[PDB]
Amino acid sequence: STAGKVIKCKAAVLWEEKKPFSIEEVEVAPPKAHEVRIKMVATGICRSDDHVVSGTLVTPLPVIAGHEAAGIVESIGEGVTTVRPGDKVIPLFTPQCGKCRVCKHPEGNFCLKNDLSMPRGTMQDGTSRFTCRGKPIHHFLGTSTFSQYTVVDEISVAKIDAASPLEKVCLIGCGFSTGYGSAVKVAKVTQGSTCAVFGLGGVGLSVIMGCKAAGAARIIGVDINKDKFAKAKEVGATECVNPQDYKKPIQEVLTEMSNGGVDFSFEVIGRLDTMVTALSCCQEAYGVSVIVGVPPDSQNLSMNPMLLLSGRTWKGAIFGGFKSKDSVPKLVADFMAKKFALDPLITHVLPFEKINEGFDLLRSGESIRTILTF
Amino acid sequence: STAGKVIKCKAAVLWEEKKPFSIEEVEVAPPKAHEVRIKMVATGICRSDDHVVSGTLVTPLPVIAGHEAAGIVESIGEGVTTVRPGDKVIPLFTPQCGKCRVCKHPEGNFCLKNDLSMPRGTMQDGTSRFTCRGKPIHHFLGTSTFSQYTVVDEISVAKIDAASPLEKVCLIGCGFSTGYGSAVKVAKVTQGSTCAVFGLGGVGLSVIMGCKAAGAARIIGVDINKDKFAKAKEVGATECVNPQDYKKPIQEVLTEMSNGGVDFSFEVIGRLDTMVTALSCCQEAYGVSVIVGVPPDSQNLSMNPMLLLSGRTWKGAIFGGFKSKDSVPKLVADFMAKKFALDPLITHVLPFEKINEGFDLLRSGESIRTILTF
Ligand SMILES: Nc1ncnc2c1ncn2[C@@H]1O[C@H](COP(=O)(O)OP(=O)(O)OC[C@H]2O[C@@H](O)[C@H](O)[C@@H]2O)[C@@H](O)[C@H]1O
Ligand SMILES: Nc1ncnc2c1ncn2[C@@H]1O[C@H](COP(=O)(O)OP(=O)(O)OC[C@H]2O[C@@H](O)[C@H](O)[C@@H]2O)[C@@H](O)[C@H]1O
Ligand SMILES: [Zn+2]
Ligand SMILES: [Zn+2]
Ligand SMILES: [Zn+2]
Ligand SMILES: [Zn+2]
Repeated sequence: STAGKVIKCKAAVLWEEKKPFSIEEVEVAPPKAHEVRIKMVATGICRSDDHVVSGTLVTPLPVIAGHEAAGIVESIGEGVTTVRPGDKVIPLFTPQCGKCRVCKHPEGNFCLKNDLSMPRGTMQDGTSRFTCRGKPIHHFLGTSTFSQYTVVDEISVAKIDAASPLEKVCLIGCGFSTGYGSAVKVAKVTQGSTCAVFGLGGVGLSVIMGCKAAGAARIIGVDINKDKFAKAKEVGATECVNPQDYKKPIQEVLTEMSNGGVDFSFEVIGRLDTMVTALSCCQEAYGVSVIVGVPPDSQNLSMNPMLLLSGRTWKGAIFGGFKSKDSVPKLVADFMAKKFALDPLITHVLPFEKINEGFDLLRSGESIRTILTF
Repeated sequence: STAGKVIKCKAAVLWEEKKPFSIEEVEVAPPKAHEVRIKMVATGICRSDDHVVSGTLVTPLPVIAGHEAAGIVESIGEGVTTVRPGDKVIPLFTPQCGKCRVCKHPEGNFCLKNDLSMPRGTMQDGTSRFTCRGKPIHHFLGTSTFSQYTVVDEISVAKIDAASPLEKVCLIGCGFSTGYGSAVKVAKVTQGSTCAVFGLGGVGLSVIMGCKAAGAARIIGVDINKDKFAKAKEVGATECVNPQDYKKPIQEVLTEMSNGGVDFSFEVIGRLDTMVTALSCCQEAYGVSVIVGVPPDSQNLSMNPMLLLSGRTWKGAIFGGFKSKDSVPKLVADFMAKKFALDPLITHVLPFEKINEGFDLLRSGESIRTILTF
């Protein structure tokens, strides 16, 4: 029907920092070589999208944001082989080009073609496929999922099982994989181990599920909001601790409770102080602490390097350490085989045109995850 | 001859902080159960011994310091099985009790019976075996090797090959193993990789040798003293860089030279700023930076956690990550089989009674390592 033609559809456009998203009629050019055009079925609202709004995550404006989605391939440009029209897909904010020294490395996943480091707001060829009233609109992280239709480079899209439910599995595009991979791929949580998870929003819940899939014996959820504990326990936390209940510092409580420190700690709040507390509460000799997110305007933290010298390991990663194009389809296969449950993460579902309401829910802390549906 | 009796010999005693060592006549009690008395053959002067002098490394005084040595077993207390009189040995400042949760762990080596964390200056049973004119003298790290004879717990001593030359292999007790293990056990340097080593004193040379044994392709030595480069190249550095030669920051030079950052960086200066530079110069996606020493009075460092979020790993360790009682005898076997060379590390050899001269050489930077011989 619409292959090789411009498509007019609606998108949420951010014209300037600190303003609401405007629903606009936009033109979406046909995909050029190695590009795929996708019809969006559902998209998650993530913190990172809010950082674009606030000017924290610097990216050229005006922009169509959104990076956590699923959809259906509408058409493919010249020389696309990995996907076909009608295939279900997940766009990847971390590409997997397969060629660079990161993609060749057994451990790396932060592909050198990413648009995160020095953002240009373009496709890989350096132009945009979006216009609004003749004016070009930037892409975001080579995904731009706040549009009924989007164009993405083939290196940034993963084919998933034909029978997948898209309203759930869009979370595999960011929040779930980030948390789950942090435990299963970055930390390599072992059977029988003790884990502590600082922050019980969506990504901390996903870390907990990863710790549980890896066979942790004890998983201690830490959060200053007691309302988060009920869901943390439902997905696998064996205990929950609220640092405001104590007279002593939380790392001293966690070191007492785990008889000398936890095997794996995970920082998923994004706060400087809690990064350092998380490192300290892991066992001095062989503890691993993983930093799951960092706000993109963070200052320096302050840390005594003696924490590392006994044998601790501090690490970070993007997208849970997963090589994106390889892993996403296998995570979706595991969901289809019922190995984990995404529904506890989904607290609100809104139609796309209520995007600004979605962001309010995110800003206020009522939501674990809001999904927008098209 | 002297088994089961007190032995009168000479030791170097530190009576107060910031004063020279006094050579004193001391009494060395016979070993009680699971203790070994050793006749010292040679002992290294290490930085850590100077930190005791300066009051940086807090330990009870008066004390017999020294922890890097080799010697010959003079007698064994009740229930010692791992060693016999006449066996060549290396005392271990990191014990290996075999029982605790660290010794049971495949990765840990900082045994919970160490005397480094909360120092008591005693044997494991809580008393001393040294007196000077009726006054008790503390032990240091359960070793105290600045004495013609010392008593150490069996968990702190390793039996080595009978044919070993003790004047060389005493370095296996601290400096060499720390550097070499940092590359071979903590970083797990891989074949073909690029490594950067900040600091080309004794331990940095040992890191270089570890990188070379592991098959690194390029090993970049970094040091502000150009006189260190000649030996760094002799043991395996492929290139040497002096940061004072440049107008730009060293991590930017190292990132240019290695086409996007090194695989493994090692900080072996002990300085805060250079810890952070070392982390930054490793590849963002899969780089590993290892902190080899920390001065025991270090302040906090200041660091942007964004360095970790792309995929870098920061780690530290004591004694090169090696389980001490298992590893020392195999390192000595490798020396005996000619797999590495300790002689480039040994720049000065002094008789024990010139200990204060040894420390001057260490304080001035003339020495790579001074060995004291008895
Ligand atoms: N000092 C604190 N100690 C413990 N918990 C805290 C503290 N301050 C805030 N929190 C809790 O941290 C949690 C933050 O959760 P969300 O804001 O829902 O965030 P989520 O989508 O999970 O991710 C937050 C962001 O931080 C990054 O580490 C992570 O990758 C993500 O980008 C909340 O449950 C909040 O109560
Ligand atoms: N800013 C700098 N940049 C690079 N090199 C430096 C700098 N400042 C000092 N150095 C160099 O660092 C080296 C320190 O070497 P030594 O003092 O001989 O120390 P060594 O016995 O090898 O160990 C020093 C201590 O630091 C710890 O990391 C290590 O484990 C040991 O405890 C010297 O070669 C010195 O020139
Ligand atoms: Zn790549
Ligand atoms: Zn996200
Ligand atoms: Zn032990
Ligand atoms: Zn030492």
